[PDB]
Amino acid sequence: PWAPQIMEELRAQGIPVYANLTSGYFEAVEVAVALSVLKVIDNPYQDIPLASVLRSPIVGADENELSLIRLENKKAPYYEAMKDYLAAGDRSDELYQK
Amino acid sequence: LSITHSADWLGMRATPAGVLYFHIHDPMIQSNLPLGLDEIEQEIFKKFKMKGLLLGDQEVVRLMDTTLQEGRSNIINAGLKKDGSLRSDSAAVGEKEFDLLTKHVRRTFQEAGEQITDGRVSIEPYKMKNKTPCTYCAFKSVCQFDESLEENEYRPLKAEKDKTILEWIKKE
Amino acid sequence: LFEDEYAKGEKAFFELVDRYTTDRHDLDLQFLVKQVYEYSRSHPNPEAWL
Amino acid sequence: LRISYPTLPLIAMKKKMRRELLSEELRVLYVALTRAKEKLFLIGSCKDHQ
DNA sequence: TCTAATGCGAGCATGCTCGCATTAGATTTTGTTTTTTTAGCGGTT
Ligand code: SF4
Repeated sequence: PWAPQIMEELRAQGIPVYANLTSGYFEAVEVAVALSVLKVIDNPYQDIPLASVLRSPIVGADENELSLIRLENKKAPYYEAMKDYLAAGDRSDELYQK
Repeated sequence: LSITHSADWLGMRATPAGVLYFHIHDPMIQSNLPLGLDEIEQEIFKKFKMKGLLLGDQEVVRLMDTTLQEGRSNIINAGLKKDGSLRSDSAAVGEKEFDLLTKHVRRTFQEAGEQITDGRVSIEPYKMKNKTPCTYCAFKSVCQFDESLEENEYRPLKAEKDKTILEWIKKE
Repeated sequence: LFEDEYAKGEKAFFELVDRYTTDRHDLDLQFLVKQVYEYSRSHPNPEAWL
Repeated sequence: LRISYPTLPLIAMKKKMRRELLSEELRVLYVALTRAKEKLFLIGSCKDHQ
């Protein structure tokens, strides 16, 4: 349990560290996001994995752009709202292109 | 709400007696001493002693536990000594203290709502007694919170003693 | 297995469940079985040790 | 009845287990210290030195 | 979930220990293990 914080501190001091770990893989943000992509490909009607992929550097939608997506359709699944924004939006906008 | 509308809602203006939690469960008794049936029943009963906050009065506690004559209560987290005064280990505070907390809540509501309308959506997880919201939160993959990554830090919240909290309320 | 035992509804089974589970679910009994089986597997004759 | 309390063999097994566990933690320490060739550092933390 | 601190009163030698009760705190895992053999298509429908 103490190993991670230690590794961080030693790197702060500049020392090279190597520890064989058996946990914490799914806490990595990269893993969480890449997984989220996989889930979304499996079934897009999962609001949180979708939103996760959207806000990720993969798409790069910001908070305003996200809330903008919601605005097109409030009651529906987030995926549907995304579909609708694509339907009503114009090619000129950046968010539409993302 | 119950106090502010008390006069209008049912008839007359009232005074904050206390806020109580009731633990709904079917407890198991862990006894090293052999217990008769009545003693078991009593221990089971004791397991349902309500936690929360009270107003320090002989009248208030006695009203909440009419069995209590002297000593500790098995219903409310308060007691009466031989002298008769409320004993210090009781979870009771002054009417003024109640008023302080109650005013404070509305302070929080006002500010929070204001920040909500202002468009504040910042990732600011707190950390108090090693406890964080993040574990109980489904949006960990949306926020993509990364402590290592700079400008992404927990809000240290102190496990301050109740007495202090009240002092700070007084100041504010 | 647990579904089959509940289905059968033998009094002995309920006498066990009541003792080693909490007041709202039976997960602790699940863990208990797992743990006991696992421990028994460290003997040459697990059944006999059981 | 809603009552529970340790049986004798439970307390025995508890005491026995504490012994065994402690003994092994000692062996763990022994392995740890015997690993070194030339230098050995021991870092531990405490509330109050005195 | 067990150890430690806090509170109060009864018996003892007006001030002190001790009993008891109770709550509240904080404090917290270790681990390893494989290979599966063995001889490309198919012209023409
Ligand atoms: S998970 Fe992301 S969002 Fe939910 S609390 Fe922790 S930080 Fe804020």
